[PDB]
Amino acid sequence: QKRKLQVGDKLANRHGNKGVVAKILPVEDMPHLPDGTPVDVILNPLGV
Amino acid sequence: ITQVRKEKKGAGLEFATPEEALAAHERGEVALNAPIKVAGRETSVGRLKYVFANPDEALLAVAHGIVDLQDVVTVRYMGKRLETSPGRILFARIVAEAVEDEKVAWELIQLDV
Amino acid sequence: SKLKAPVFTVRTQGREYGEFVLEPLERGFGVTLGNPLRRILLSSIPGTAVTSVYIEDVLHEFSTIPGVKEDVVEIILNLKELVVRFLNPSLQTVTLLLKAEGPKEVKARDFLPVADVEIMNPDLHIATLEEGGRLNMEVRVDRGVGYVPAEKHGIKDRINAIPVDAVFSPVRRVAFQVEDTRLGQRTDLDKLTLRIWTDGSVTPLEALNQAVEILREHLTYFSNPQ
Amino acid sequence: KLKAPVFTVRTQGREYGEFVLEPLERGFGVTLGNPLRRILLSSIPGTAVTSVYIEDVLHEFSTIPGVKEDVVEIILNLKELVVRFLNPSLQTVTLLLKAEGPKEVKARDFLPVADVEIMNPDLHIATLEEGGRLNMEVRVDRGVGYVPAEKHGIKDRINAIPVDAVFSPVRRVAFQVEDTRLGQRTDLDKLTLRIWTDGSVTPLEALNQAVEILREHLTYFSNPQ
Amino acid sequence: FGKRKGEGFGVDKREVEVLRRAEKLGLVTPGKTPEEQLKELFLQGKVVL
Ligand SMILES: [Mg+2]
Ligand SMILES: [Mg+2]
Repeated sequence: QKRKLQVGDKLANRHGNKGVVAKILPVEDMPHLPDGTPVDVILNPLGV
Repeated sequence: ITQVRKEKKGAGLEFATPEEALAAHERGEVALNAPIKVAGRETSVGRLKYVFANPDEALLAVAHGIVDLQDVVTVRYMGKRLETSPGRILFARIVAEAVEDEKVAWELIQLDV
Repeated sequence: SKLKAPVFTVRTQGREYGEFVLEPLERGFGVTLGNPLRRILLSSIPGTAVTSVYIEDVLHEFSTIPGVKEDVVEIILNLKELVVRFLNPSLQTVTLLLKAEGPKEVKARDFLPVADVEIMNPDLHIATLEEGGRLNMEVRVDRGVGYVPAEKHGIKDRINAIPVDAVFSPVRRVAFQVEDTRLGQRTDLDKLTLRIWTDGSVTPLEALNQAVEILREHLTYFSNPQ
Repeated sequence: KLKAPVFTVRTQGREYGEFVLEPLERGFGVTLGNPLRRILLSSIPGTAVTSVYIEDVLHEFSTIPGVKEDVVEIILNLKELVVRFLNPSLQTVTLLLKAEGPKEVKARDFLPVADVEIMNPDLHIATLEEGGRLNMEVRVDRGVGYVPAEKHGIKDRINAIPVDAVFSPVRRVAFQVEDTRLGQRTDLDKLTLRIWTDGSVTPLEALNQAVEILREHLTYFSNPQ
Repeated sequence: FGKRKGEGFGVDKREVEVLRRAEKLGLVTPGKTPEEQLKELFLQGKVVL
């Protein structure tokens, strides 16, 4: 099976910040740069 | 939204009339939320410049960008002339509408913190 | 595969509040429609407001009048609550004269009637006069949109006239909500509820119709390239 | 008050365009730009690969003799294929590719089809080694949004492989608001829309379709109940 | 940002508002041009979003 990222899948970086995907947004809903580039992942600053 | 902004551009500076303080703010001498004294009372430009008749007017000014939620202004609410920020007034409306009782919600919150 | 046209349901009580629901909508179109309408509703609906006040024997806004409980600021605050509707489309600016003697509780109805000028809230309280107090006012009402602070327009008809913040917008508050809804096997659909508060000069339905028409007119501007 | 704003169009080929709408009242830079950007990024119809059949291949988890890339990588390359339908009534086309090694098969190696144009002929598809052959039947459909293969599940043949379809021809949308002035008022907005597309649909066409979608949605606030 | 200048685009109205709040938070130096203040935010790893 070819598994795509879905809600409930666990993501983590190398610094111990881990979490499950709780929401998958369409591209037009994501925060974007003034040049129009949307971000890919939104992390809560309260985890730092 | 409930914390109020504090400025230091013209803090501690004294004027003689409320119009003089507003004129200094136009030239950039004093900031909007800088603590100042008009005659003998500690106030700020925002409290004098922006006197809103109701929370709706204060939040309409926020929607139009005249003031931020954290700027201290004058708002007439509950029949009282409050020297508060629109965000603190906005928090009061959140409680008032959630409990569907404006007078009880007023007694439930601490507005000035 | 295109979605069926949504149903526009209205829940309007009185002349100052109304709820409007549009469903079902494609994913993200509740936000796509709600935000532009809210920005137009709060800044573009034509309305009237008090932009200048003249009171006899008053020099500055931060003073008081001997013979009335309310100081100048409180009356100015009460005047910003005044809702007036012009009955003549060509009419642009009127002045309302108020001459009351104490002991009286001055209301909005005490203003002198002007042709093609209607006071929507004649029960609005203006000032409370004690015996011996004379109150003379000449308030200037303009036509405009949105919110204009007194300093950013500075309109004075005569000397000693006090500019007042102009609440031109008849809409008092806009709150729109987007909820997840479904139609059969489709689950990412949007349900948009628009709640509009108005001062009563226009209906919340009329405010929505004007806001939609304004957005429609701006969409026609993307024509005739260069 | 303000008259009709002047609409200026600047296009760089078929893939980039700038659209300037000035002067505008305060706040209509965002009021117009964002709804169009959301519609441009989400609801603009286009074409995408929905299914691929390769001879002697049963599923996408296999390799082809004489072919460097596995079927997963070939499908990934096919997801970047940009196909322009010159006929508005064309809804489905099948592109045939028959290649023999040694060659670097590109998007230009598909057989020509009437009213069908490949916008990126230099797109690399597979690397053929000597003795390797690639006989593919790539189906291109017309649609909107992002439809994963698990949803549509289109298979024209028994061993056809459904492909996740990204139909949106719009790659990126940005809009810019400048401080323009007219007369004695200086709080006016200058709105500039920047649209990047894949070339099958031009930025001007995408903008017109986005405006029509918003205009149609505005008619839904009629017939109150 | 230099690519933006060549394309014929200045500073966004929205960026100006964020820069105005940024100096009230002490994140940018008052009195500098919007380009310089945007660079100051960038050196802190922050952009107008
Ligand atoms: Mg004032
Ligand atoms: Mg594509």
